[PDB]
Amino acid sequence: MLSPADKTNVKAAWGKVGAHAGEYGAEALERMFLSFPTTKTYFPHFDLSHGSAQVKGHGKKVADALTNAVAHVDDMPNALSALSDLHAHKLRVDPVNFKLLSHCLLVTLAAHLPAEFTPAVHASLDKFLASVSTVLTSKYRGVLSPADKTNVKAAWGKVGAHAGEYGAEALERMFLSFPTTKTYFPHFDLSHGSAQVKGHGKKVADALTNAVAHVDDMPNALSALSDLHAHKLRVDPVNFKLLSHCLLVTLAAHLPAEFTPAVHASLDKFLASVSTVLTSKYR
Amino acid sequence: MHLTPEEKSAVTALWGKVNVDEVGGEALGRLLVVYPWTQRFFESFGDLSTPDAVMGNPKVKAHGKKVLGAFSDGLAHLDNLKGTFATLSELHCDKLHVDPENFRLLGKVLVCVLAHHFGKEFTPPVQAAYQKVVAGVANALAHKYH
Amino acid sequence: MHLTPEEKSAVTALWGKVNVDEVGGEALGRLLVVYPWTQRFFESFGDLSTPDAVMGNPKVKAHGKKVLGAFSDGLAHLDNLKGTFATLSELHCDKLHVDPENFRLLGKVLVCVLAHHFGKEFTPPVQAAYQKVVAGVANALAHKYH
Ligand code: HEM
Ligand code: HEM
Ligand code: HEM
Ligand code: HEM
Ligand SMILES: [C-]#N
Ligand SMILES: [C-]#N
Ligand SMILES: [C-]#N
Ligand SMILES: [C-]#N
Repeated sequence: MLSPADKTNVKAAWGKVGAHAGEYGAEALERMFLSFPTTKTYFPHFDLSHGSAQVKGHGKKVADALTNAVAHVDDMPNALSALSDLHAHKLRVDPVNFKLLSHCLLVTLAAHLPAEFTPAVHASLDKFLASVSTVLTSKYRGVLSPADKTNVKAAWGKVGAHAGEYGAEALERMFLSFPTTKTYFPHFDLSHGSAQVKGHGKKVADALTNAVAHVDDMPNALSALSDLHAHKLRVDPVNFKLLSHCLLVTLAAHLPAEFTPAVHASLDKFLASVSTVLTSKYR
Repeated sequence: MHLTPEEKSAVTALWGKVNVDEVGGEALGRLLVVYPWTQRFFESFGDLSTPDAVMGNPKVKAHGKKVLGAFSDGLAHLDNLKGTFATLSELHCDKLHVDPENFRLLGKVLVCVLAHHFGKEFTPPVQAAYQKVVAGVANALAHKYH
Repeated sequence: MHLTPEEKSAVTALWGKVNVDEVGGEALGRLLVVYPWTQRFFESFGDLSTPDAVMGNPKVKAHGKKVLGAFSDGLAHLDNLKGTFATLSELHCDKLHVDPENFRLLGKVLVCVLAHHFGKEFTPPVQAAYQKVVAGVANALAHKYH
């Protein structure tokens, strides 16, 4: 993830911020509340008026956390554990808002470090902030509990030799429903019932069968598959939630009595995990 | 929004078989059972521990129908959901404080219900016309935010 | 997108102090340096191995004036971004094969560049006006995808 060169660029830039960390934090928050108002729903109790006293306070606490992160850059997850339980478990903040804050943090830094905001430093800072987010967004809906393990098997098993058949139907439902995904298969004949989609559809379900078989160690199992997507192709992460929704609709259209709320929830948790495995190497 | 006469006839066609009531609670209960955190908004109901607690809880059902109703209403004014969901959009922002990014979870849960209760009938081209409809409704609900 | 008149007035006022040839080159150098995977689309530009090379690369600079030239147009026709970015939408979809999720990456880098050049003058309200602009531009440019 972060390279030694990256660590160095961070430490230096944050070093230059210095005693202003406190005020830059209140500014990033204000900019955010102003550019992305939907974020305000997480602070219904605060006084978000300009120059507010409550905002000056939280900004400093947010700043102290980045200093903690910058100071323990080698073990981010450790030093930020409590901060993670809070945003994930207590607060329940959707991961998409971390991208909005980080953004307003970089904008603040850029406007205050004229000489320092080089493209190289801009790049190293954007990765750090993305790491901090991943860490505070880690322990959300996670872990395949033993009950899910059963569900995924008690359901995938009930697919059988109709796996390649369903994986092809998942792909078509995605291409039709979400047209932008075709930007990854431009040379294919994405037409209904094509041999490309069918020949490809069986591979997806074969890798999914394998993921179920190795449900407790997908990270090893899918290693070369994650390299393909995250590195050789660079598929945008959000696309994976599209392929996942479509597999659920297909699965649910073919195995109804078996698609109970309990079964549903577990397949959603499994597919969410598969996606993350193929995601990882992206940054 | 932009619906082709064909998909503006396919959507309404299949909805004419939708039991808004039972489907209203099938969708809402799953939201509560599939994306647990959303439960912090509905304690007003009661016991939401087990999926059996959820689907059986009568508050969830009762509310689920009030929701699939506004949805049906949005379907009568398919090309102006901003005006039909304006009030509700003010309610969810000011009173309820819901990050609009949740509106999308109900969208994918409802579609799955349509797939479950129609299987074969809920063909790929139908799904598509539906994806468009829920997205249009989500953007209407998130419209009055500020 | 809906910007107020004073927001419209602020955006344009500031755009006037902008040196398109200068900012366009830097906005694009940053995209390729900060989101290095997007350079997969610019293999023909030459050497893009070091940040020093990217920013100094002649093709990168030339392409940026074009990019920001399109932008000033979008700003010059703010009440119709779709009719201005239609050719461009069709091109990025059909000819180039760009996932529209990458559009937001460019807008992000533009805001950071404007902030870097304007510093203090790039106030929060002024950033908000601009956030509306780039979200509108990316939306119009992602319209002819099919
Ligand atoms: C780079 C990511 C972030 C960092 C480093 C961060 C840091 C912090 C810190 C240090 C606190 C103080 C917690 C305490 O004193 O117990 C906190 C609280 C909180 N954060 Fe974050 N946070 C981040 C992103 C977010 C986002 C994106 C949201 C939602 C927009 C959010 C919402 C909140 C809320 C609602 C509180 C508590 C407010 C209260 O005291 O009632 N945080 N955060
Ligand atoms: C549920 C997650 C997914 C799984 C398990 C999966 C699995 C696979 C597998 C097994 C291959 C075949 C490897 C090969 O021999 O080329 C592959 C290739 C590929 N995947 Fe995925 N994939 C998933 C999601 C996605 C998504 C969402 C996209 C983009 C819409 C994507 C785009 C591609 C492309 C473009 C290729 C290469 C096709 C080619 O060889 O021309 N994948 N995928
Ligand atoms: C996206 C589709 C949605 C629509 C159209 C919708 C519709 C409704 C309707 C019609 C009501 C009843 C309001 C009345 O009394 O007149 C309501 C209430 C409510 N909605 Fe939504 N809603 C949606 C999504 C959500 C989501 C995703 C959440 C939160 C995760 C949410 C949370 C609430 C809450 C907390 C209430 C209050 C119920 C109570 O009194 O306890 N809604 N909604
Ligand atoms: C954010 C809005 C965007 C605008 C305003 C924009 C604008 C433009 C313009 C003006 C051209 C025309 C060049 C010509 O016809 O001679 C172009 C070409 C192109 N754009 Fe974009 N673009 C956008 C986003 C993207 C993004 C994010 C990518 C993907 C990383 C991208 C990749 C390309 C490529 C590779 C070309 C072809 C360049 C060539 O001729 O080699 N664009 N774009
Ligand atoms: C953090 N707010
Ligand atoms: C890969 N689909
Ligand atoms: C209302 N859900
Ligand atoms: C486009 N650059």
